[PDB]
Amino acid sequence: STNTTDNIDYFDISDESNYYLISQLRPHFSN
Amino acid sequence: VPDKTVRWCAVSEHEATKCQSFRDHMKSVIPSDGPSVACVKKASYLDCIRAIAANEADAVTLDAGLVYDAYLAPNNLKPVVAEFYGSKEDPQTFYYAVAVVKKDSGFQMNQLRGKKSCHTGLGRSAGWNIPIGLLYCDLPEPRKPLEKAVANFFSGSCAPCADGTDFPQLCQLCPGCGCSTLNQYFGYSGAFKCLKDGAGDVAFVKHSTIFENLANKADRDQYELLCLDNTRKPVDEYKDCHLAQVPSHTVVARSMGGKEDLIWELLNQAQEHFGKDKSKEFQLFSSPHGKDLLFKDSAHGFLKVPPRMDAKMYLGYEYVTAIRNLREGTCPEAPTDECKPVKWCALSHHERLKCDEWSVNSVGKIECVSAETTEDCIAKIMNGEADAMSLDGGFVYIAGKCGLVPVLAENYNKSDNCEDTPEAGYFAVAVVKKSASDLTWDNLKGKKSCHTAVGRTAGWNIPMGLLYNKINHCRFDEFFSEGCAPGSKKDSSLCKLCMGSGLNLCEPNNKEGYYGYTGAFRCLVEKGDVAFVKHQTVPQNTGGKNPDPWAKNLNEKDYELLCLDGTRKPVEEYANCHLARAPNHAVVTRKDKEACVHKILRQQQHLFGSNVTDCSGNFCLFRSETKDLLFRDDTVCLAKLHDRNTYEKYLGEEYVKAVGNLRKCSTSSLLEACTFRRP
Amino acid sequence: LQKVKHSIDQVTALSDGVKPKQVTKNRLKEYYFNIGNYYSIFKFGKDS
Ligand SMILES: *[C@@H]1O[C@H](CO)[C@@H](O)[C@H](O)[C@H]1NC(C)=O
Ligand SMILES: [Fe+3]
Ligand SMILES: [Fe+3]
Repeated sequence: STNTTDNIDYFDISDESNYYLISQLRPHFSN
Repeated sequence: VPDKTVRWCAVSEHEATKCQSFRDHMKSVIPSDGPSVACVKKASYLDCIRAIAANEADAVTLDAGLVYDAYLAPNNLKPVVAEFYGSKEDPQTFYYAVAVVKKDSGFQMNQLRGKKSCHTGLGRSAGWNIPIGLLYCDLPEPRKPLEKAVANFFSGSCAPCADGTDFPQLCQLCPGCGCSTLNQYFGYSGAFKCLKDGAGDVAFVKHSTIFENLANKADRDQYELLCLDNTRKPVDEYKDCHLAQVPSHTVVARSMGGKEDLIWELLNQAQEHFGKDKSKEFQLFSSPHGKDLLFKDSAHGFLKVPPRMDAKMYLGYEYVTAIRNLREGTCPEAPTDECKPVKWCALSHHERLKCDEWSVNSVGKIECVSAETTEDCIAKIMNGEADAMSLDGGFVYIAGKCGLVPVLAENYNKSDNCEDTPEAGYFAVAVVKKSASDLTWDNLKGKKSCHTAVGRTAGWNIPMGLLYNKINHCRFDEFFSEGCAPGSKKDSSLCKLCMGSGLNLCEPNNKEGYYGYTGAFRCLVEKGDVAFVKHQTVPQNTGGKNPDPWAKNLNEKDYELLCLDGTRKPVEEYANCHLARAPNHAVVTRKDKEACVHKILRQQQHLFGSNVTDCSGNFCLFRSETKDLLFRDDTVCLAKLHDRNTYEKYLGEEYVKAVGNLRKCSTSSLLEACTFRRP
Repeated sequence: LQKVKHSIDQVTALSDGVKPKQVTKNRLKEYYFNIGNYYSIFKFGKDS
């Protein structure tokens, strides 16, 4: 049975102006 | 639907071109997530005010005198961004209003009758209110309506936006009064053109108008501007020949829907890229097909209007009173023989009880108006809806910054002549117990600290001003582990140690039990480690002096106060161990009702002072039900202030410096709004 | 998912559509930059 998480990369942070969002998928930006 | 646009008002199509250029050039340097501009074309300024009220548009730029016509209901519009007029180095917020006249025309200020006059608008600040308000009371009856008597005063004139149908003499020199740039004599440059074309004998503008329209020094050496002292002076010096100072033009917006953060977010990224030759392609503060479009051509920058400041605090009190008297038409004579009843101010429904009982036990000379914080009642004094207050010296500094003055100052020492004697002040201490002997002023990390309230002298300013120079950073919610200080922010640990339930936690008034000196002593006895109070707190709650049982059981000797070097000195000997000497509290009021509040409180003191015995079954103004309400309970008499009536002179140098070392750490919004005024 | 649905709603909302035979150069730049960014939102949305 599975008691652990393998993939964690759903964390993301945005800028203080909230203009751009970074992601942990490639290419790491929308632009 | 782009969902984040700031609508904007243009007054003609001739300004809507400028709005379209500002929109397309401002589209680039903001990303697509940020806000954008949209343009709405309305005919006049007042129709735009009604447009923003009925949620069509969102922003426009108006003068100081038209914000008074913008906040009256059902409009409710607030200034959110104000603009600056000096250089980038020393930003000025006020600007001067002057009256420009042709050379050798032979008028001083007092012969100014029946001569064709060039105004800039109906209700604009520098062009209507100061000229008509200056020459106002020489007019004959009936004064109201104002335009009828000014219309019979000048032999024809041009003031735009006035109703030409009911009044033809105002719209005579102009063909028809139009409230846009389509009228060729509207605005600052338009009123100066009303002087230059020869049709007008006097034109009322600001000081930079003669600079901006002419490029020749000799042609500016021709034209002159007339003073208050009936003299003519050249236009190069407007510091000495100015009529009055007015606040800046502002971008108004709604009061409830806003949205203000998109206006500031838009213009803040606008004045950087587009301010003063910052882009050569587009100009924000200049235009090829007109002048003063959407902004002034004398503006250099935009700063935020603080969120505490509403309309009436923006215009001030002198200017609101001058425009309101100029609308209603009163022109007061005012010899001071009898004084009106003083509208006192009181907070939070215990001071309303004691205040109203004092209102009935007087003849009718003291009335009551309430508030819910002390910070709001200071603003209510500044508006005019109340007159006096009794404040401790930390809020005497705030109300001193804001423009109030102290009048009478409370004594504490019993004497046969205390109306004359100036007391030095009272000593601030911190009180700890016999149960904990490990405590020490050098050892205060992670200990619970009870406080009177935020902004007060002995509870916040004096101790945390001394703790600040050791800990060197502004946050005090991380130094102490816990502690009870009311009035601070609801998130802090300083908020969540206190007891006032429910939803009244950290509310700086008698809703909490822990507010005041004695409530700081309550959290000291119950749940705290150290409290910051006056030196007289422990004798007033020691030994059955309080019938309330928790102080009925207590004793003096167990509680001992601590010095700042780290030793123990007894509460009985307070003089050799104190944090600092803070001044006594003071009664503040506006500068015009100083003599009245002085007179009424001096007479009202002798009836209800400390001479009166048998307090239960009579009235004793200085005693109270141990909660220290409307007055400090151990006052003896309201001392006279002679030669010393200014927060600088009364508070003394050491306390003004001692607060000035904490002024960068202060978070009270009303102090920020009061110190917005200063250039 | 909200940004994906808003992107699809705006693009198909532009597919009614307003039909000029000619536009300005900066208007054309505003167009291609505009719905190009909507492709960036959508294709950035699917894998997330
Ligand atoms: C106290 O009250 C009495 C009686 O009303 C009065 O005669 C006396 O002057 C008062 N005390 C002072 C210091 O004025
Ligand atoms: Fe103005
Ligand atoms: Fe005090």
